[PDB]
Amino acid sequence: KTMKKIYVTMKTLSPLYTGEVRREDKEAAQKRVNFPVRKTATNKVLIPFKGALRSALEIMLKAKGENVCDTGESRARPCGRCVTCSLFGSMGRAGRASVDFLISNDTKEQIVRESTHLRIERQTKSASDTFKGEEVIEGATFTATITISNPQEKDLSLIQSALKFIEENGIGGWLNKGYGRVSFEVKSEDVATD
Amino acid sequence: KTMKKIYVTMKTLSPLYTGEVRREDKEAAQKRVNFPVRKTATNKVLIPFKGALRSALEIMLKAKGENVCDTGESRARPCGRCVTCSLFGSMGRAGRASVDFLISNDTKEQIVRESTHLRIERQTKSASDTFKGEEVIEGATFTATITISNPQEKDLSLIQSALKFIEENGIGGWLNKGYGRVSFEVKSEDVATDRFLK
Amino acid sequence: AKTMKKIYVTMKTLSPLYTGEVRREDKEAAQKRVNFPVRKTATNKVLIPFKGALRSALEIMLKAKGENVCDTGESRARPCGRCVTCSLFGSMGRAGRASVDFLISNDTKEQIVRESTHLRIERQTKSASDTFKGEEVIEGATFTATITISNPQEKDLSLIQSALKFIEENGIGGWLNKGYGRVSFEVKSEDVATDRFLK
Amino acid sequence: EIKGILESITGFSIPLDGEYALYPAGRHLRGAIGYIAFNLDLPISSKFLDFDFDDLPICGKIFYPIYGSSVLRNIMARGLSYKEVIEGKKYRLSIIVKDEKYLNEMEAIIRYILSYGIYLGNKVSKGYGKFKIKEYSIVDILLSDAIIDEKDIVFSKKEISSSKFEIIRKRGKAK
Amino acid sequence: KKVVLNINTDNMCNFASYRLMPFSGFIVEKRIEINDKNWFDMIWNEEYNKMRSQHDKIIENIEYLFNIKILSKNRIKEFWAIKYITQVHRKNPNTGRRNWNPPEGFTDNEIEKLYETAYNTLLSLDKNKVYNILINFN
Amino acid sequence: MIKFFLLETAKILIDIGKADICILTHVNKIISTEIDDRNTIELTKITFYNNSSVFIETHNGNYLFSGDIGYPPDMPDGNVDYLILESTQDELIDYIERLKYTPYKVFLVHGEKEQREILAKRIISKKIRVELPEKKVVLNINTNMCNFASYRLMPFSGFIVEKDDRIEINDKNWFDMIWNEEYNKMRSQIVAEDFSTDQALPDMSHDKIIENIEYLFNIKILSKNRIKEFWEEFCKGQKAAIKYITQVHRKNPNTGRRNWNPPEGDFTDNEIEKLYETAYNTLLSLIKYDKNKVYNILINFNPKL
Amino acid sequence: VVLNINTDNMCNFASYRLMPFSGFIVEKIEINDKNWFDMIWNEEYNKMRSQILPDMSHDKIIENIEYLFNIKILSKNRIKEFWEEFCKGQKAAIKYITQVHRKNPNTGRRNWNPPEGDFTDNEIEKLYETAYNTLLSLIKYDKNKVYNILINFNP
Ligand SMILES: [Zn+2]
Ligand SMILES: [Zn+2]
Ligand SMILES: [Zn+2]
Repeated sequence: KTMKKIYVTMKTLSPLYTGEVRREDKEAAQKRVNFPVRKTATNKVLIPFKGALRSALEIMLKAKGENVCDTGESRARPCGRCVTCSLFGSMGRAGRASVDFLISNDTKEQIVRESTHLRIERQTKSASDTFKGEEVIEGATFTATITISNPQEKDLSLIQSALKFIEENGIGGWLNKGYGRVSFEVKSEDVATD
Repeated sequence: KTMKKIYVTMKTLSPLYTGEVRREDKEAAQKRVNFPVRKTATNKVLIPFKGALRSALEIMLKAKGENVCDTGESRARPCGRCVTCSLFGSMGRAGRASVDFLISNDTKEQIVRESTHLRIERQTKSASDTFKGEEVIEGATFTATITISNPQEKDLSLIQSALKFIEENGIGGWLNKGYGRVSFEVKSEDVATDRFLK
Repeated sequence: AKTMKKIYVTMKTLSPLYTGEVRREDKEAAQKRVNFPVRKTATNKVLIPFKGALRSALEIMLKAKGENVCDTGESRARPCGRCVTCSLFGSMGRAGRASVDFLISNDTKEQIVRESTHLRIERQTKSASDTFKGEEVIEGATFTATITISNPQEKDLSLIQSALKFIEENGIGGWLNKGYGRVSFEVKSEDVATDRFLK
Repeated sequence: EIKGILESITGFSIPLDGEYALYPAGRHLRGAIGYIAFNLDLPISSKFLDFDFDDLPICGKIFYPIYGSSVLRNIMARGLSYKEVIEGKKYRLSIIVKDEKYLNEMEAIIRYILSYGIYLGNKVSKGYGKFKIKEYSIVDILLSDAIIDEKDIVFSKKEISSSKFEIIRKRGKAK
Repeated sequence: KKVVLNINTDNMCNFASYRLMPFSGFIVEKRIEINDKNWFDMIWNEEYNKMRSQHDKIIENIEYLFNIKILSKNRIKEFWAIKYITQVHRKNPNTGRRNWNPPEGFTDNEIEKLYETAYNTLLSLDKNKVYNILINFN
Repeated sequence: MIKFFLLETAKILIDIGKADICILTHVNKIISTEIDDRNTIELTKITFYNNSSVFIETHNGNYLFSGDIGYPPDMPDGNVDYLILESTQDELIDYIERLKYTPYKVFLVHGEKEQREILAKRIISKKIRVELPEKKVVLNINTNMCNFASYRLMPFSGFIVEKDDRIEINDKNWFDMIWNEEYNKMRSQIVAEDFSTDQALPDMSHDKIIENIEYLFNIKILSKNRIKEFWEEFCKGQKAAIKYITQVHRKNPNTGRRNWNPPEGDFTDNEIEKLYETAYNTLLSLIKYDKNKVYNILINFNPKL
Repeated sequence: VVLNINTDNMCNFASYRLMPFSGFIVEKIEINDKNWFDMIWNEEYNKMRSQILPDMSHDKIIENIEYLFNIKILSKNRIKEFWEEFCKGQKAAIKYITQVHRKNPNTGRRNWNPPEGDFTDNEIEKLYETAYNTLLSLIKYDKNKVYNILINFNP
């Protein structure tokens, strides 16, 4: 058979935030910044890339008119039959898409910066609270490769449409405040035995 | 099944100042200017836009008499039942209006100039303090895209009214000194979410 | 509150008017032609700082009257936050209610701004020791601003009008000692509702 | 026999009993190499289906049963809570080849790893457990957990194309 | 006294029949090398961190404090000591603000009184006795 | 516009993707002779004319694709703006000349170089312009001209810069300006002995340093930003802290001011100068101690640093 | 690879001898500075078009600049403008200093700031020529030393 390999290179046009999950490094960072960026031991930054793709395809496929799940919504366990359950996986069956974490091509000492955020009263118009959160600069190029096993004809188009939905909505956190408006360059390849 | 994409172009009628957020960039700039502007690493100007719209709508809806909460006082939580709570987000429910940053079309050498600002003694009329601050020129244009998911009927009206409030008050910093008086132009477009699914 | 005060201020210039250019690139681009450029917009109009002139005027008159008004003109001085000017223009704790605009002119630079020549006459010998060319704004030029008070009190229009008469008395900006900046003001205020734009 | 160095690009998590494994075992290596054989449709993937076919952190010397648990970090997701090892570390690869029939197939598997990579641990489709090869070749060939008739050893055989998970729980010696 | 180049030779441009690329970096000497600004970010931070290397009434009080969300699971989790309560109670003299969560729904002197009540309650609080009552607040 | 034929406004193809193809002689829909000649269709009013021609009346521009011409042809009697003509010679001339409202620009296509050049020269001598075919917008920011070999020419060597929306053309003044800016940024990154060997100071006790620092923290001379920058300049060595406190305490001879924050109080000038030199001597005695001792000194006033 | 820059002004950050250095990596693999570029650029700027100083010691310069700064002949404004004219090349700084020093035959004035202090006219002319010779010798040095001289006076 054949396998699909999709290389995504990611250029952020807006700043990007993704909160750090490691409790040890969070409490090591919560004495200097209150919202640390998700980082590595290699001092790189990775973004969760899978649930953004799955959510993009799920909203688009639900609103166009087919049968898909909701997922990530309390006890919305996957059905195992829909297009998203084939592509990105289900509970009983296994995923056909192995979507990597979006590793940045640069280190944290050149694209990740501490930044100031505020909360300002509406009658006095003065800064009531502040907090330090890290963020990823604009133009920082992230790199991932996703791997699709047993592809259909509507596989590259679906991943492309979900990627364009990510360029609209955003990736990471603080999406409503403007963080994460990024762009994707895509390169596709089909590999076989030998 | 529907979104409301609003394309906002904003032109500065007054010189515009917003403040640099990044600490490293700021101490790189504090050797030349005491007040740098918020800039990208793509050398473009950055303006926060969600808080200005939310503050405008909260002030106007509190003045009208609707039961809209104040997310501006210290560590106050959104209640989750107001029009602004549904539009820009509560603690439980996320924000329906995904407000983009106000990205300038030009870069820093075109529209950002450093400036001399003074403090003058009231008697003796002499320049007592001096400081340099970067500011954005008049006539510079900025672009934002507000995406409203599950759009109600009044969302365009409330967003346009908030933009008129930002026209009358200002955006950014130094608002009492005359900075940041702008003018907005709105091109709304009703959008099906499945447009990318070709 | 539910009401806001809008004071539309119209300036007619009676003497020559100068306010020096503050942008370093524009000033350095103008020093090859004039030694004193006018503070000018990128849309070729003229802007004047207005909040500091009103605050300086009100602080001088209220200090003369005997009120407990701070001097924020001293070197790195902090406003206390209890003065009337602290309530109007601002303090370090809370922002001011009055939102004063720049005085943008109603005409473009080629119509109101002229390039003039000043000298330094030596006391004996009556000769031109030094000679410098500076830009100025002509008489009869009209400027406009909007002072926006968010929480109006009863003494906000009166103090703004008194500060405007003081600015008429002493001059708005630049070379006030040589006779520049003597201007006149028309005031048309209106208390507008805060929820006006919602409809 | 294949000596090699596996450098972790992304962190990995293997639950145990909620204890975790500081280093991946050869069990996950065998399972992932079997997925490499199956997805590229090599015949030796059938040999990966049976339990027996009979064919470590890295000082260049590999460690022996100080690494320690300090490598483990607690991670809280959207609602999930687990722990993982950090990346950026060189690990040992020793694929012992005992037959000449499947040596070329194993070398082809290793070449596919050298082109793209190999996934070891939980949440493979989420990107966890990336392992890049750094060095490899071919050489001439207690310390790990050994089964002898004890400590609980749990290994699993999720057969693909049958949709069956069964987690074998046996007893064995301690390294 | 040799010369090694640690700058990327990628993005090579052509001018005056000449291969060239304008760069802005640091000349380092111990060999003489040309390291990019990144080598200088690794060094500065490196050394900067190196420099860095050298029963009823009180239970009723948490029962009332939990309903108004001044004492959230975000508090008792960090509780589970006197320096931390003093840091949380520390009113900054320049802005007049404690690190406590504000109550929901109250005059200013009342909110100051419940801040003092929360301080007195968590100051009054064996480790097993600390492990009880807080388990019912999660 | 037409790309070499795809003519957007849509993306209608005349004889690629998302198109309404119209084949010639001599996608989503294929339009050919169904509609015969003399009949109009909509999609942009499209009308076909017999050759022995596609006529698209759009909102801006009325485009005519001719096709191969062999015999009197058939031409529209309306208004033509662009005339796409094949060239592979007098037959094309009158086909152009006998058409009312002669087009703005004609296009030559499907031929070699010599025949297209000869026909192009024949059409410039008829006073109709030609185009001879073989994306970020580009901006000349330049400013002298020449007339060599009947081309208006300028000898210029420069730089091309590529942003996300445009590509600009700049001269050496822009490169000099950005080089001076980057040289100023590079030289403001280092001081000669940062983070180096530890380097003529007054000495004072620890309790007096506590008393003086507390007294200049109550009144606003030694503040949190002052302690923050003092600790940051102390981290990069002893001489850096010496230079920082000499820069802060420096009285300008032209204005008579120092970089200390003025005290909050009713002190007279001599007492304010005594407090300024008290701050200078107190921090000079503070640079003597070890780093952990100074950290224990300054954590009680600035908890961040 | 051969560096074509002399490694002076060389700061001491720990055990890492250091220089901030801007330049071009020519792969002819030579590393030249901006000066080679200007001599390159004017090269094409005369080629394509065709196809269609006194000596002063470094101690004497800093002593003279200190003396003229004390009597305000060499102001901060003057040192800054000389620095911007020196950054544009040696010839532009030569022309600027010649313009500043030039005695106008009509007015009899020079563009230097007059000295602060009781001086006789001959000594004032000597101070003007001292400023001319000192800055004319400052054009001769390379940029990194001419900033390290002028950083002490106009930060
Ligand atoms: Zn499903
Ligand atoms: Zn609410
Ligand atoms: Zn006050």
